[PDB]
Amino acid sequence: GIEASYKFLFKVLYNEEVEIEIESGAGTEYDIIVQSDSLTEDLVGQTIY
Amino acid sequence: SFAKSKMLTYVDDADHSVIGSSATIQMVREVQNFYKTPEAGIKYNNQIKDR
Repeated sequence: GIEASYKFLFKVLYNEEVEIEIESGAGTEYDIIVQSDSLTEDLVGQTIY
Repeated sequence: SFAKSKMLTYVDDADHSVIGSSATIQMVREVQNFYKTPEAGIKYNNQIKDR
Protein backbone atom coordinates (compact mmCIF):
# COMPACT_ATOMS: atom_id res chain seq x y z
CA GLY A 1 0.00 0.00 0.00
CA ILE A 2 2.97 2.34 0.07
CA GLU A 3 3.45 4.39 -3.05
CA ALA A 4 6.59 2.39 -3.84
CA SER A 5 4.42 -0.72 -3.70
CA TYR A 6 2.49 0.53 -6.73
CA LYS A 7 5.50 1.37 -8.86
CA PHE A 8 7.40 -1.75 -7.85
CA LEU A 9 4.28 -3.81 -8.30
CA PHE A 10 4.46 -3.95 -12.08
CA LYS A 11 8.27 -4.06 -12.07
CA VAL A 12 7.94 -7.56 -10.73
CA LEU A 13 4.49 -7.96 -12.28
CA TYR A 14 4.52 -6.16 -15.61
CA ASN A 15 8.26 -5.20 -15.65
CA GLU A 16 7.04 -1.97 -17.21
CA GLU A 17 6.89 1.61 -15.98
CA VAL A 18 3.83 2.90 -14.14
CA GLU A 19 3.12 6.11 -12.33
CA ILE A 20 0.22 6.84 -10.00
CA GLU A 21 -0.86 10.37 -9.12
CA ILE A 22 -1.45 11.69 -5.64
CA GLU A 23 -1.64 15.45 -5.33
CA SER A 24 0.84 15.74 -2.48
CA GLY A 25 3.36 13.61 -4.34
CA ALA A 26 7.06 14.17 -4.02
CA GLY A 27 7.00 17.78 -5.13
CA THR A 28 6.61 20.10 -2.17
CA GLU A 29 7.11 23.89 -2.00
CA TYR A 30 5.05 27.06 -2.42
CA ASP A 31 5.27 30.65 -3.71
CA ILE A 32 2.34 33.01 -3.67
CA ILE A 33 0.87 35.27 -1.01
CA VAL A 34 -2.75 34.86 0.05
CA GLN A 35 -5.08 37.51 1.36
CA SER A 36 -8.06 35.92 3.02
CA ASP A 37 -9.76 36.39 6.33
CA SER A 38 -9.92 33.78 9.12
CA LEU A 39 -10.35 30.70 6.92
CA THR A 40 -11.03 27.53 8.91
CA GLU A 41 -7.58 26.07 8.02
CA ASP A 42 -9.37 22.72 7.74
CA LEU A 43 -8.59 23.22 4.07
CA VAL A 44 -4.92 22.58 4.89
CA GLY A 45 -4.27 19.54 2.75
CA GLN A 46 -7.35 20.35 0.68
CA THR A 47 -6.67 21.77 -2.73
CA ILE A 48 -8.03 24.98 -4.25
CA TYR A 49 -8.01 26.00 -7.88
CA SER B 1 -9.65 14.66 31.54
CA PHE B 2 -8.10 17.32 33.73
CA ALA B 3 -8.78 17.47 37.46
CA LYS B 4 -8.14 20.58 39.52
CA SER B 5 -8.13 18.30 42.54
CA LYS B 6 -5.61 15.78 41.26
CA MET B 7 -3.28 18.54 40.19
CA LEU B 8 -3.81 19.98 43.66
CA THR B 9 -2.31 16.80 45.08
CA TYR B 10 1.21 17.57 43.96
CA VAL B 11 1.09 21.27 44.72
CA ASP B 12 0.22 20.07 48.17
CA ASP B 13 3.22 17.74 47.97
CA ALA B 14 5.86 20.30 47.09
CA ASP B 15 6.94 21.60 50.49
CA HIS B 16 5.17 19.97 53.45
CA SER B 17 4.96 23.47 54.90
CA VAL B 18 2.02 24.46 52.74
CA ILE B 19 -0.96 24.58 55.05
CA GLY B 20 -3.44 25.03 52.24
CA SER B 21 -3.91 26.04 48.65
CA SER B 22 -6.62 26.73 46.11
CA ALA B 23 -7.19 28.23 42.71
CA THR B 24 -9.72 29.45 40.18
CA ILE B 25 -9.18 27.92 36.75
CA GLN B 26 -10.18 29.22 33.36
CA MET B 27 -9.78 27.03 30.37
CA VAL B 28 -8.03 28.85 27.58
CA ARG B 29 -8.60 28.00 23.95
CA GLU B 30 -6.59 30.47 21.91
CA VAL B 31 -8.03 30.87 18.43
CA GLN B 32 -6.03 31.29 15.26
CA ASN B 33 -8.89 32.87 13.31
CA PHE B 34 -10.96 35.82 14.42
CA TYR B 35 -13.01 37.17 11.53
CA LYS B 36 -14.61 33.80 10.85
CA THR B 37 -15.20 31.19 13.46
CA PRO B 38 -14.06 27.87 12.05
CA GLU B 39 -17.26 27.19 10.19
CA ALA B 40 -17.66 24.10 12.35
CA GLY B 41 -16.87 26.16 15.41
CA ILE B 42 -14.89 25.52 18.54
CA LYS B 43 -16.18 23.52 21.46
CA TYR B 44 -14.68 22.93 24.86
CA ASN B 45 -16.40 19.57 25.31
CA ASN B 46 -17.20 21.15 28.68
CA GLN B 47 -20.13 23.46 29.28
CA ILE B 48 -19.46 26.92 30.64
CA LYS B 49 -21.30 29.50 32.64
CA ASP B 50 -23.36 32.16 30.96
CA ARG B 51 -21.42 35.21 29.75
